[PDB]
Amino acid sequence: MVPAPEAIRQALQERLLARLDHPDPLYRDLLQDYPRRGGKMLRGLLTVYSALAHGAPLEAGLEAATALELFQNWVLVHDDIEDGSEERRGRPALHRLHPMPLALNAGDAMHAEMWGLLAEGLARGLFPPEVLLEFHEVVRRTAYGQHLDLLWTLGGTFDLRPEDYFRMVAHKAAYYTAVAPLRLGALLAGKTPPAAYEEGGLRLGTAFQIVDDVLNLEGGEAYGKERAGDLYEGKRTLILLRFLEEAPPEERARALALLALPREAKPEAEVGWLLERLLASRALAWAKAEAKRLQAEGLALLEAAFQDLPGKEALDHLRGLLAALVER
Amino acid sequence: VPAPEAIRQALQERLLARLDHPDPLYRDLLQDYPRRGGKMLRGLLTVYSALAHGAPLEAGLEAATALELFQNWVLVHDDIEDGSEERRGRPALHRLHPMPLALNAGDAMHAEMWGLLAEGLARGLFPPEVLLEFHEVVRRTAYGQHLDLLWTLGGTFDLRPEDYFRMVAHKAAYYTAVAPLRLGALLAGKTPPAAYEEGGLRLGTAFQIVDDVLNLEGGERAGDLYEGKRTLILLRFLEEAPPEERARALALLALPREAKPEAEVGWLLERLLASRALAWAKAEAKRLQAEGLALLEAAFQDLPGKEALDHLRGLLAAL
Repeated sequence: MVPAPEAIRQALQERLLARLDHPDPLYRDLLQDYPRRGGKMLRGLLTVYSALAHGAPLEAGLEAATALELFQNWVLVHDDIEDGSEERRGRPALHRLHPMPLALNAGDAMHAEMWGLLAEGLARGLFPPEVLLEFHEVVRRTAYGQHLDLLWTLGGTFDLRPEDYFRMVAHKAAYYTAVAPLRLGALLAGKTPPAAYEEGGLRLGTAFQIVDDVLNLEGGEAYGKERAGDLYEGKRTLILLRFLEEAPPEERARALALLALPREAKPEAEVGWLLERLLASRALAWAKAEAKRLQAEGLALLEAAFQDLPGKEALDHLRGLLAALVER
Repeated sequence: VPAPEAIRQALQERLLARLDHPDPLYRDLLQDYPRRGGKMLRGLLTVYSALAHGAPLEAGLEAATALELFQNWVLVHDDIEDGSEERRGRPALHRLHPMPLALNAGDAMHAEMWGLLAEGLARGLFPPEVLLEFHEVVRRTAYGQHLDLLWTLGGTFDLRPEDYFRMVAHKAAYYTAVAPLRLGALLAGKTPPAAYEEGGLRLGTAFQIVDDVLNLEGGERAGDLYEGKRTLILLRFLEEAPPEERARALALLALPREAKPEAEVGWLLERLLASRALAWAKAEAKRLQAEGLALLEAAFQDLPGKEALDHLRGLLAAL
């Protein structure tokens, strides 16, 4: 049968760490630090079951998933430096445990290892050339999305149009999170992915991001950056956009004035005030409902295409994990 | 065989095209360092190496473009990492732009290097072995940079020659002198001999030592001193200097560039330019250069592209 999710998670973790092993203890420490913080590895699991559902070999699925999880990890090391995040999954960010230059460089080394794994998997016949082209698209789109995200925070004014936000998140997070796993599965099987994988996947991946943003404001276990990190960092989120659209004039102005200040200049009392307002706002409830609406739209767009997947047991798992993008 | 000028032109055009983008601001950010120009010596070495080995010119040009893309994103990140204020007369990318945007630009540039390689492989222009070599290029360079940053950022100066050699072999010698040779063979579907790494690392290292010797002798006066660069000369000096003189040098080196007297630096410069360490360093560079060339002779004499080999030998002799 198909492996259970925990067995896949354990395998991906072992493989990820093995790709980042190094004889220099400090260097190995740097490379493996973020992977060692653990996590559900949802993107990796989606990739493995997507591969199996399309009829591609388990080994090919595991290696492609290992590459995507390596991507997730180096992207977070650099994002934490770029975003000014202090924490990552319960521990200080890498550039707060070590000199920032060493963390920046470690991220580059990890990125190189992702491509090394891809070149090796291709040489062995597990990856068609198209898989490497897909990973190029993954890094290219993600980097451009991060560029748009950073530029928004640093601008003289703030574009609040939903369309601008959705374009950014589609590149920054939605594509690699939900579209790539689907496309990779088809590519590994020598199948041209249907256009619906990107259309439906972007909806699912955007819903995923909205949920991450909700979780960042709430007081649950901090799986990502520090709680309220989006407020300290001036990150655009759908919750913030909806709040600004509905808030009393005084509150809207106060939130926008806070947004214009760099992290260190944001008054602590004002960050606390905004966090309280957002958690109690109709905007938060609206964002949660919006994530579910987008999830539904994505499922609608993928249902017909999923009829063509031969690995039915794997497909059951894939549908379950796609649901987990929003329900967790 | 194309003239160096024609090759430099082609690489520059290909480099900018690989970094063009529909978003003008993003395009400008990615193309910035490339548009600052340069001799593109590593790219030239790669193209002539490809031709010397009998590889198709197009394969040599694309691989060299990838190596020059590597050089550019590495400089972007290096500048952030070491705090360099300027690059070729203008503010560094992370000075001109917010550092986060420059950091990300470097990642995007690195992504395009692999995109170029992946597309070349898909078209049948590159064998997978070429991508494995680029993986080695980034892997070694990053580890070398890790060592150099570790020492520099934390004020460590008591390093042995062995430490210097290990760091420079990884940080610079490999991608500068070894990769162009191995890539040439790989692009032609040939197995690179072990001499390419052994001889290439010696040449690439000799290259660095001579440059450091130049900054001290010829010509600001001795810029590597105000920066406290861990050169073989400075490390050898410290390895042998008497307690009092060693203490004085380290005291000066402990101070940031912006806070060290011209007189105190001039003092160190005087002792270095006339030290046995400087003489030893020069001899080491000459030894390594001669050994490196000798190791490569047999393989070179058997290469099919004689005209290209002429150019290759010439570039390696200069450096």
